[PDB]
Amino acid sequence: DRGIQMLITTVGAFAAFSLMTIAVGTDYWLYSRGVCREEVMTHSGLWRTCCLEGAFRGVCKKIDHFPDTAYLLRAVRASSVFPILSVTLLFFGGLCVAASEFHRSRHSVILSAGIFFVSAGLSNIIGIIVYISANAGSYSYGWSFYFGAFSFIIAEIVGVVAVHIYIEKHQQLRA
Amino acid sequence: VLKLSEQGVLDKLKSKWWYDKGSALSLSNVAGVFYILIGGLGLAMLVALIEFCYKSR
Amino acid sequence: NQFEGNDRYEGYCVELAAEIAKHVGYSYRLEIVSDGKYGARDPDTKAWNGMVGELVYGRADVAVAPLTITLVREEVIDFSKPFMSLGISIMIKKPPGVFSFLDPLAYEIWMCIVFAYIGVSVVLFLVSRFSPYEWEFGIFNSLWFSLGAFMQQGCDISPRSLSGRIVGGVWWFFTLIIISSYTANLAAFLTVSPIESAEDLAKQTEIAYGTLEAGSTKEFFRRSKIAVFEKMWTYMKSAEPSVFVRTTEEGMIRVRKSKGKYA
Amino acid sequence: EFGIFNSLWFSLGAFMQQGCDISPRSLSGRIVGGVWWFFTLIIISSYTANLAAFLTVIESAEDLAKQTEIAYGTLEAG
Repeated sequence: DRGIQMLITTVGAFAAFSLMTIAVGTDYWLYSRGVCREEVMTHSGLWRTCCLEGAFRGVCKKIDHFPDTAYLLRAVRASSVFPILSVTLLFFGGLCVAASEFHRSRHSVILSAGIFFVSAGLSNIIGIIVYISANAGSYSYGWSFYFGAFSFIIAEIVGVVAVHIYIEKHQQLRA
Repeated sequence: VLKLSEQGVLDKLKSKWWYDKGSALSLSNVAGVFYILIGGLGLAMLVALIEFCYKSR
Repeated sequence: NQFEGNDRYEGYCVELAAEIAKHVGYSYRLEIVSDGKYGARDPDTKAWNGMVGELVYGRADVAVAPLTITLVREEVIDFSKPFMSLGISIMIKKPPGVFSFLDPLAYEIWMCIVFAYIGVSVVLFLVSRFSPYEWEFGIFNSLWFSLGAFMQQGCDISPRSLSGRIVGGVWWFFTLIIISSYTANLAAFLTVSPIESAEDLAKQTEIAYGTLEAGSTKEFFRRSKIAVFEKMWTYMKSAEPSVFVRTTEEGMIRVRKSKGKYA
Repeated sequence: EFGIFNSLWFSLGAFMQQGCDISPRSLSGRIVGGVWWFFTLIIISSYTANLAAFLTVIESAEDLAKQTEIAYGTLEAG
């Protein structure tokens, strides 16, 4: 399964990175009643909110994250550093998988991707917990929110595979 | 005042100047353990790399 | 439709009017009151409306409806001995799920639990497999241990390395808070009632309570001097929207369609 | 060594939160163990939560009027 493990890892890295970049980019994260300027049904994401019904349909405005130290929750969400931190490690992880077949002499290159993909997922769940807690303090999530949750699973499975590849690479080196 | 009251003027003035102005547990209160958890793995992952580098050298 | 006149109607008062007419020896035509109101003296116009108005102004000679005997009415019309007893009473709407066991923890908490279960098991696999000092904690075994330690059931393997034991330590603490909170929240859910309770202080609550307009009950509440009834009247007169109704059927449907929010 | 008797012993131990000297290894065996553990967690939590509600908290005249096992009388010449 050495060839298929190579083929599975590259697309999983590309898919997980592609799944978050649209998830952060799009604004279909939440469905709740609000005002995009009288309040109508709205769809809001990480940065902007736009009403999907009414006279102001399609009109988008920046989300006011700043309308008591434990302020940090608003600041972390206002900067949204964790969701973009998750994308950066996924971008970094892909490069380490990309350079895995070029510098075959070093076995630590493929481990760097494995730990990065696991680390990307850990920022994924933290970004999700911050987002859920910040918005709480009826509602529904669009496909953008589930893009992040599915990106977390794909990145973690690739992280397991990459480390699984490393242990076999060093096992055959010992033998 | 009696004429203004009987002609509805006082009521209209009042309406204009006063009325026309106008159990499931959540993630919010259990977010601490998740915060402590992810801090546990981040520290545990760092400890593995520190001990792995120390063991190698 | 097959019948017309006094013969078009039925009911207790119809037969009572028939029997009274038989005993008194007179012919009669059952005229339904036009206003559809029982009777009241409008405090502004001082005009009697409904059946009492029909009787006083001469348009009718008898009233055989469920007309309550009241002091104000006895001052303007004559009443016979009562033919039925009654009192003011409260009418309230008499009115689990297969997956209800997930209620104590919201739908958000479960998603993060399965994310944490996947997150920690992978981390436990990584910190215990990449170490050349060690190499039983593969991906499958790690999933079994973390899943096993979730529901307090133990496992055939325990972490030995420092990295593995820290991961197990926080999850062992993590599962303690979640399991204890779920049981504690379920106990609150299973722990948390009619009576002039909501009619003790009265409604007290969104359980708005109304009366029929131009009825003896409204007049009874208006002219009451009992503390509870005065409190109820002050609430009913000022409450918006109007708690009062125009007909008994209207109040009945209001309670049936307020789903236990209207008394 | 999960024989019929051992499975009965393991399931009784697993259901009652006491653990066991043997645990399933195969994927098929572990799926059964996982769902049983999840089931026993809900029932045990349900039992304690409902007992706490019971310990923290005829009952009518109609009840007394409907029945006839409890005799009811009046005053004579009243």
